[PDB]
Amino acid sequence: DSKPPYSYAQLIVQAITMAPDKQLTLNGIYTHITKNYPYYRTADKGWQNSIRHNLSLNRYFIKVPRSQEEPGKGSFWRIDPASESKLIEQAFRKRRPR
Amino acid sequence: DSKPPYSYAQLIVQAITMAPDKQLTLNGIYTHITKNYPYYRTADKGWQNSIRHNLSLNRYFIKVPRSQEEPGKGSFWRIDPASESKLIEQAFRKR
DNA sequence: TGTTGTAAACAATACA
DNA sequence: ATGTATTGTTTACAAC
Ligand SMILES: [Mg+2]
Ligand SMILES: [Mg+2]
Repeated sequence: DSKPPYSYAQLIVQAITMAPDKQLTLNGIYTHITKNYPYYRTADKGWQNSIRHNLSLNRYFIKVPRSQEEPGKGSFWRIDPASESKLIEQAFRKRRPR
Repeated sequence: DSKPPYSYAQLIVQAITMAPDKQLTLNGIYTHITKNYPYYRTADKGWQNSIRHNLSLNRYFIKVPRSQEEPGKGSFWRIDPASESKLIEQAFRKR
């Protein structure tokens, strides 16, 4: 299993919208990607740093506080509705080999 | 009065190097910092979590198992031998 | 030029 | 109160 032809943001977007209510925890994001693209092993922290970096930089990823009744670590991440259609449209557009 | 121009790793190097056996317990590290740099008050625990985090993170600081000089307050912390000299020279390099 | 990949510095927060 | 792991923000620079 090799490195998929997608950017980290595209992968985040793939994972986020593939979730029941379209929102995930950082953890959830790592799980989705590692499950559907084994290349990214949960033991390599490299790409994970990359995921976090993309969540913060890219302005279209919004953080959602955990309900007070379910106090876990880290919040929920979801696509900004404003650009959801844009991001989702190209989330699966494979890119030319890097 | 004002936040010193040093990282937490630097303050720690400062504090340990300053102790006699050249080693300190977290508590000792805290007290050294707020005594020399009043800005850090034992009231704001923000920087204190930082100190504990920096101790665990940095492969620069080694944890020494404590015997019984205190059956109620953690281990001792001293600087990595191979890098001690480098750190000492950098401990006060304002950044 | 504008975008994406990596690495890392540096904290905040959760929690064992 | 001690100590460690995760989660998040932000820079700097390389690769595309
Ligand atoms: Mg964001
Ligand atoms: Mg350590």
